Amino acid sequence: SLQFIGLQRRDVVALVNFLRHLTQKPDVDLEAHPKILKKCGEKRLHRRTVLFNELMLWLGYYRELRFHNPDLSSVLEEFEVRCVAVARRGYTYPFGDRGKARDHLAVLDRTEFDTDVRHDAEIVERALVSAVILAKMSVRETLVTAIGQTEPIAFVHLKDTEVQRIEENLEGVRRNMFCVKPLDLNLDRHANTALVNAVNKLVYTGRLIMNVRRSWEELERKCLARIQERCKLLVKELRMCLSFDSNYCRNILKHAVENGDSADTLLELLIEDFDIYVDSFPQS
Amino acid sequence: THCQENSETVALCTPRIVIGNLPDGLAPGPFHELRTWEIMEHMRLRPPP
Amino acid sequence: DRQPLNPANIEARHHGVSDVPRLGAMDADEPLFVDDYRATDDEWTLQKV
Amino acid sequence: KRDEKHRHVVNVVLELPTEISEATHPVLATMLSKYTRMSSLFNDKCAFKLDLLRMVAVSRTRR
Repeated sequence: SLQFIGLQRRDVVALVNFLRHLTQKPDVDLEAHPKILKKCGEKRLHRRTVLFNELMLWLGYYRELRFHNPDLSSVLEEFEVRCVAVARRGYTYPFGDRGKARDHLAVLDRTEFDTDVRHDAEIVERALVSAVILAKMSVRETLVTAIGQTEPIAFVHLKDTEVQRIEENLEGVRRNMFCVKPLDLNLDRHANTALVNAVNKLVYTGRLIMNVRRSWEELERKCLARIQERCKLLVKELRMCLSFDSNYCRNILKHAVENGDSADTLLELLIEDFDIYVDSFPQS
Repeated sequence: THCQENSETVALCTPRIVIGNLPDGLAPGPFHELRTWEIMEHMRLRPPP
Repeated sequence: DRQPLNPANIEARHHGVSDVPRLGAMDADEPLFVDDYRATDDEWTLQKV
Repeated sequence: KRDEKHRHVVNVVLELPTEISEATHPVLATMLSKYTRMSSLFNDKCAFKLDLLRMVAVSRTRR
């Protein structure tokens, strides 16, 4: 459990409870919650102590966020089965020039998840590029031939209101990536060919996966940058005094914190022998 | 050269302002060195300072 | 020791921090205590040279 | 007895001479709390001895 310096018990417990409630919190970024950042001791405490408190807050927030790191196995299975559906529908379609059609159907056939978080967003992007090209071929519409360009990841022949609703839902997932709402099933069968319906469902699921992975990575890198900055500043400040407690604290902060595992080890080291270096931090 | 301009390919032609810009295949490095030796000899700097 | 090292066999050295657990495990085989730094590619080639 | 546990560590584990004690030596005084918690690992004494060496080293480093 986190161990701040100089904070009144009410402030510590409300801060801990906010880190506990993180999933329920819409707009889940600390940068969007200045209610929490000044709780560290802004202008109330000394420089070293407020730096230490803010590093503790960022590190604990990173740990809880990494705990809630979303499992997408359900939507990954849905994506794979939808991709199989799109490939199945695509092979029967009477494309005029079957060569490019079968190339894009092959790349749509091959896509499989390799059980690693980072790879799946990029493989999903490739699969959606192929499927959108295939759907645009089916409706005999133009497509990007300029070299260096690539077909955008866009819905084919969906109505304005449904694209608007889907993009607002995706933005809601962007705000809070823990409450998954894949509920956009509203695709009536009278309009559009079956292939375009399948492609629209597939592109929706793929875009949901990509958005959630992108938001996760951006928050992860923000946390790593902030904790690295805090470690740098606090080491620079502790360097000025050569005592056992000060040297011990500098040695603890000396670790690189550019990985989630390294953040865990730094946090656990700071916690376990907190009572050695505490006297270096003034508590007024 | 052939180049890209707002999603089109276009042709671009510009002058080689100096002799150095000829390719190493068509005017290699050793040729430039020997030409410099010739210039130095013309200036009477063949054994240089 | 026997199996390829997973990223959770490898553990970091705590320089300047009290490190009795690692000091007991000096003759151990599996955890392979390592520094946090990793050698860059260029200095890796220099080491090999 | 905290005194008994600290005495056990200092004499049995650390074999420290009677010249040097927890009350006198300050780095020892701060490390004894952490060393008492490790009830095991007591049979291997060179681990604790080396740790005390490097703790006074980190105390004395002017950098």
